[PDB]
Amino acid sequence: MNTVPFTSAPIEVTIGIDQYSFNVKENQPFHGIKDIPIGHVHVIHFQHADNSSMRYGYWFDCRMGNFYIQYDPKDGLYKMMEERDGAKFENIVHNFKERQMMVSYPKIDEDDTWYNLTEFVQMDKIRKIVRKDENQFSYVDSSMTTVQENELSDPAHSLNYTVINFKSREAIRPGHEMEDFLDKSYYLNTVMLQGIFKNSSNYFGELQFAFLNAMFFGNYGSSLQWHAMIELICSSATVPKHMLDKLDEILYYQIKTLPEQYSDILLNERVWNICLYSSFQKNSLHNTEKIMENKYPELL
Amino acid sequence: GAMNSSNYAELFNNDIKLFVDDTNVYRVTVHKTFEGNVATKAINGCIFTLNPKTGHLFLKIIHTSVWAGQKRLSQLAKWKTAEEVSALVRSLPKEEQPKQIIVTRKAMLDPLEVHMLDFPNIAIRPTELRLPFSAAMSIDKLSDVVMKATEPQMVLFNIYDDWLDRISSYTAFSRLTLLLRALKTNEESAKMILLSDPTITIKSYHLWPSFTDEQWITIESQMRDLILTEYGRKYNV
Ligand SMILES: O=C(O)/C=C/c1ccc(N2CCCC2=O)cc1
Repeated sequence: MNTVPFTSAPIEVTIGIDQYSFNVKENQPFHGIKDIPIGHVHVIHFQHADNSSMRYGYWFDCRMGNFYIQYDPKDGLYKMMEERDGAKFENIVHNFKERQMMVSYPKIDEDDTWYNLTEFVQMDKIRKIVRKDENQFSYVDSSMTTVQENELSDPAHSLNYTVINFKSREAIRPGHEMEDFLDKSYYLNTVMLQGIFKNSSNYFGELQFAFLNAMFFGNYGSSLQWHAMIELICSSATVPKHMLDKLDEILYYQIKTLPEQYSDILLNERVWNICLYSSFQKNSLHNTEKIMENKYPELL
Repeated sequence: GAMNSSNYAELFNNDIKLFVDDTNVYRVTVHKTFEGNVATKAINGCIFTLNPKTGHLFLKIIHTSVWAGQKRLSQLAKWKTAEEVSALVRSLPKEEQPKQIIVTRKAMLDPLEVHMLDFPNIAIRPTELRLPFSAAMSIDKLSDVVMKATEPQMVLFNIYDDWLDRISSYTAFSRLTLLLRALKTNEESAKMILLSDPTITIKSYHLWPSFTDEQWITIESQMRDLILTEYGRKYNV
């Protein structure tokens, strides 16, 4: 188990760690988060009490380095940093732990939620979507735009998701216009899977990352990407059976974790009704259809 | 975007544009089978592609053999329409290619957009005009060439005959639409009006009769009266 210490908490803030969130008041003995499960990526995120504008946060993997948080009063945010002095870091963490000044990552033994949401998500792939090569962790916030959003404006601060566009020459073979528009299998299997992603695990990783950025930051371009990647699969008549079964599991856990009160803003009615009831794969997502119909029957 | 009565004069500016109407591409008769089921029999159709400024009509005749062994024909017909319009554009010299293509039915937007991805500068637009181009098969010379066709064929016409020698394209289009609306609403009476007078004939190289300016005024009034008469018959007014 690993630890993200905090130098201090100078401003009141709601702190998220993966799907958990807790409040720290403007000066308390708060010195970080311990018992973080090794083996997964994690996200530590922030919403300031006095300015809910900008949710922001950091994707990281404790196996890649020793990371801590320190408030910057000039830029007005909690910043992640790497500590290269390993003996310094271990002594700092030991003291805060001996002082019970860290909150515990509050994982229930039975609870596989975080694994089920991040099964295919890798730090290396996150760092290609979020380009800041001098850091081992990746900053994301509520307002960052995607490369596709920019094409339709600072490129260094963008989310470089893979562009999906159903009415593009990439999606449609000359001479197969009707075929490729009504059946996206070419675009899914040859262009995206064989061509760009190389395998379904990298596809699912980006799909999962997009969902998590939409949910944790309210990032609109991420929500668009998540729905695009779902619709691309559901609108293909030919999908490997293992991908369909895995997608059903992926979506089930995403819908199960979504806060009920954010459903109006995180779920696209058109995409979900098309995917569950009209698409080629309308009968292939039994777990996802069951939870959607019991939890969000209004959207359907 | 969409094309309506606000920007109506845009039709007659100097930006080349075409209307495309697909309503006569897939045509069928419905009949009973010997077992008492119902079956369709296709008949020859056409794509109606018109330059409203010049009157040039590119009539692609759709021969029934294009449907043989195909499924979902009403959907196929939209994509075949789009394929043929794309092929027409590619066949034209660059300086004759349209800058806009206006589809009379919104279901043609995606098929035409997908076929024209190679022409990102040609705008594909719907219209809020209700244009009576389905009645083109009430023009005898057009119906004749479609029904006689034994294979796919493109035939070129000028749907305004020689009218642009005497009137603007705005007025020619308004005359065409009134004529086609009348033929759509009551074909028999409209053809009665157009042909009643034997001393006014259709030139071999024309589609409509050789009316003088004064006779066109009379004809147009008679067509409006027909439309109005039919409106009153329909709604009991
Ligand atoms: O929002 C909540 O429900 C809890 C908030 C919370 C709980 C515990 C702490 N701790 C633990 C170590 C020192 C410290 O300050 C800080 C916030």
